[PDB]
Amino acid sequence: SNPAKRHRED
Amino acid sequence: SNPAKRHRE
Amino acid sequence: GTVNWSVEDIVKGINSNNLESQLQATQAARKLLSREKQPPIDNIIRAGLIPKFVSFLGKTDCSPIQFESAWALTNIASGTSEQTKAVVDGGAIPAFISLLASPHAHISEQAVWALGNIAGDGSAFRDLVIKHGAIDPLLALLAVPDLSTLACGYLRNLTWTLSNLCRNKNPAPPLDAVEQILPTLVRLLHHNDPEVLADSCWAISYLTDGPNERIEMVVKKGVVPQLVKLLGATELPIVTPALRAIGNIVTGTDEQTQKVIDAGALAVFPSLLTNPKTNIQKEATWTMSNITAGRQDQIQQVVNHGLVPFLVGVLSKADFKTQKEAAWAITNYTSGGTVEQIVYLVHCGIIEPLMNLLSAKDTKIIQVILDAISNIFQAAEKLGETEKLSIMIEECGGLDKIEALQRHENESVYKASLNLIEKYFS
Repeated sequence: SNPAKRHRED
Repeated sequence: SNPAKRHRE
Repeated sequence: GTVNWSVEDIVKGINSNNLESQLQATQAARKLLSREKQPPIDNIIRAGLIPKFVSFLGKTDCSPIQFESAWALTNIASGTSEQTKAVVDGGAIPAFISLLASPHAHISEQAVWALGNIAGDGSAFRDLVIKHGAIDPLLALLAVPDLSTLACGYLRNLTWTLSNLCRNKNPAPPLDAVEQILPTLVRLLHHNDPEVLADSCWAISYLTDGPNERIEMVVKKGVVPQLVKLLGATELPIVTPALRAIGNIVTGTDEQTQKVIDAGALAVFPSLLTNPKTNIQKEATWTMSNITAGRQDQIQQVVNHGLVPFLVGVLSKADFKTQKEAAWAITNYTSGGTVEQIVYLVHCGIIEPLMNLLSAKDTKIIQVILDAISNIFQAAEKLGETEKLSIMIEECGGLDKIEALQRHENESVYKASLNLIEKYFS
């Protein structure tokens, strides 16, 4: 499942 | 066009 | 310094009228929102900080606060739809698009990221990003003679955001937006970075998931051979979307399907139909079922490539949903193929694993298998060899299952079973 959204950790 | 084609099921 | 601030302290600094105080507070919010363990997105929203973050995006003389705000808003936009909506409601879309042309690569990259999250929410926010004019400045970032001169992280984010503009249906992206994006996408599909390649394949798989006209726009850009090459990659994150794209294309016309065959795709299917990843096997078998739904010369290519034994294989042993795609593959084959092609199917051993699947409780796979058996018997009638097929079905216990299904809840499993018993087992 290719995630639509991406969180930036660092 | 081709009626035997199927989408994801 | 800015580690582990309270939201209260962040609000205090952001509400100071001291740009440096606001910069430090904004960075502190960025660090809060950057943690993996439940970032307090809702608390930041409830404190009313999004309008101030958005206004900081426009502070051209304080590029650090543009970056920190962009990062903070990116991570709010990465959450639920409601959380993404709060970012959009604050006016962030035009402010991020304005940042695409920033002379600071890290700031324009963060604006790329944020728009990717907004567009990725759904077709409405995707189309709203498009209406604010995001496509032209995005593509201008990739207007270089050689993509390899761009920073790899930057190029990956651009590729991923472009694929979110290609993503989702009801409605599909605007036709003119797709035409505008496609030549850059074709170029990204030839780049050597595995992540760029994966996300480029995903973008193509979205664009081909639709009516034949959508498939044609992609197929006419000539990407099918490159997709087939990527079908053979060792990286599973590449094979998965490449196969989804190839399978999408063969849901189209016989002509579009033929270009997948022309490109040499069938030679990869011995591996794909035995691939250890069950979803690859399922997708590969579904693709095969749509190819065996094609012309007799396309069925012949399946034969020539030695792929009927591989279909016998997945029918004999696979995850159930792959076995059902294999059942469809046989029914499509027997519906459209010649008598000689259908006879070859029996010679490869399709009958016994076909009969064994009549034990399944899925009622429509029983319907599919019973139709294939009827189709094979019709070929056997043209040859005067109905009785050999009867005895073949008899010796593998298939007749017992056919007359058992005479006792079935569904009305057509009912009749198809009895009809086969009536005509071929008397």
